[PDB]
Amino acid sequence: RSKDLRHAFRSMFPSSE
Repeated sequence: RSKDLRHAFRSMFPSSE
């Protein structure tokens, strides 16, 4: 899904921290 693409940004949250 294309909505899952937005979930990829969530993986950057813990990586951005």
